[PDB]
Amino acid sequence: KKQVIKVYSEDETSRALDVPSDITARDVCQLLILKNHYIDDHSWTLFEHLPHIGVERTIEDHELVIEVLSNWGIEEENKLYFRKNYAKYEFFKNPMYFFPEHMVSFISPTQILQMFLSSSTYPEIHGFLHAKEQGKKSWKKIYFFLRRSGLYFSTKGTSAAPRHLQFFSEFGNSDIYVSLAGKKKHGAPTNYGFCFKPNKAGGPRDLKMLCAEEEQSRTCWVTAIRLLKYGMQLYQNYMHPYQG
Amino acid sequence: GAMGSMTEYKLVVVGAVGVGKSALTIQLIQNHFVDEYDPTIEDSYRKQVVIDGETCLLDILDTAGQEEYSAMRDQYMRTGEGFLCVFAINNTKSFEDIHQYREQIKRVKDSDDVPMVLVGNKCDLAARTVESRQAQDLARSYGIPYIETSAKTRQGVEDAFYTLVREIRQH
Ligand SMILES: Nc1nc2c(ncn2[C@@H]2O[C@H](COP(=O)(O)OP(=O)(O)OP(=O)(O)O)[C@@H](O)[C@H]2O)c(=O)[nH]1
Repeated sequence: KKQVIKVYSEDETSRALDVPSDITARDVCQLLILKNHYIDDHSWTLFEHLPHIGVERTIEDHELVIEVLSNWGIEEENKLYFRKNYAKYEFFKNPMYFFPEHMVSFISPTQILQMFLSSSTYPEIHGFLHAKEQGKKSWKKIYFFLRRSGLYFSTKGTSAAPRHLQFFSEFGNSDIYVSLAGKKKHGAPTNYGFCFKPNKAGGPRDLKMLCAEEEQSRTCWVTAIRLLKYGMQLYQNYMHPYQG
Repeated sequence: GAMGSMTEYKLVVVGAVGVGKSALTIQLIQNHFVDEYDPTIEDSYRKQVVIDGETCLLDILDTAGQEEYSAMRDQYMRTGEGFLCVFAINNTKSFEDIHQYREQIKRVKDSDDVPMVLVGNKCDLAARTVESRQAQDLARSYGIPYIETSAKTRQGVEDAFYTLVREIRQH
């Protein structure tokens, strides 16, 4: 059970690795730290990079890299990259003030931490975002709610009443990506885009595209979405950098 | 600002296990010698150099000697423009393997005129099992140059790679 994979650097050079099919992102990073004579920072990261749509995401430590590769279309020319990422576990280091005052609800550090990582309750994340309404090239500014069951927007201002809520996306079977330095100008209001791509083991894998007002607003959203999707596992990854 | 023209060259370093393919490549790119042995599957390298008054980007593919990975050979041979054919001068087995590489390239690319340099590496050693003249012949036989190198000493590293580029350019 082995697969040869290619991992790229920023300079667009690459190294091939023949790895067992059950290998994690953590284990590939550690392999590459050793082979390249680097020093383990804990910031080394494998990224899933989708060049045709201009987005990338951090591959979480525990994910199986071959399962990530399996969800690729064969004409897509997707790539794995290896570089440092300092923001990855920023919420875990400085939790109590990570999220802005108005954006969350359910102040102590491990209070907020425990509320975000529970498998029962999720907090609520709410704020404006720009969304590309489906099939159309235009974008609208709308109020959104992130909850345990997923992401919703209000058809009427900021109103959280069930009457006004519209389901936008699940994250059980979607992955979260952040846009690189590519053309926003497929309509987008800013360069701070992010998007959800369904697993191929769903139905049609249409991109749900979003866009924040500010970089920092995106980071909070993507972080909230990550914590909701992976929950306690994210924290375990961070708290056990070597797992063994 | 200003537009800047640049030509790229796709070089591929081929040869049996442990002949010094990576040590030579790393010496070229990174100006230092790797004493340890680190099995290669397929590693890619980039270097901007000026050759004969022209600005070039060398994309260098450092490949596997391991037969376990021979299925990958066909892709890098179609894609490659120039091939550095390396054997070690203290290893006769390696010298016989390079015949097969030359032939696989000849066939995959479908041409008798593929840019190539035969490289006799590890020239810094006392225990020669392949004589210079022996390889001088096989080179003449192919019509390609022969350059002896040492990754350990840096002897003929730049020579070998820049010659291949010149072979590419003249073809
Ligand atoms: N004395 C001497 N040793 C060398 C020279 N070049 C490489 N070596 C040594 O031989 C061993 C193998 O060299 P590599 O470059 O790793 O061999 P390779 O041909 O790339 O092997 P694969 O990647 O498996 O194809 C290493 O220990 C090197 O230090 C040289 O010019 N002189």
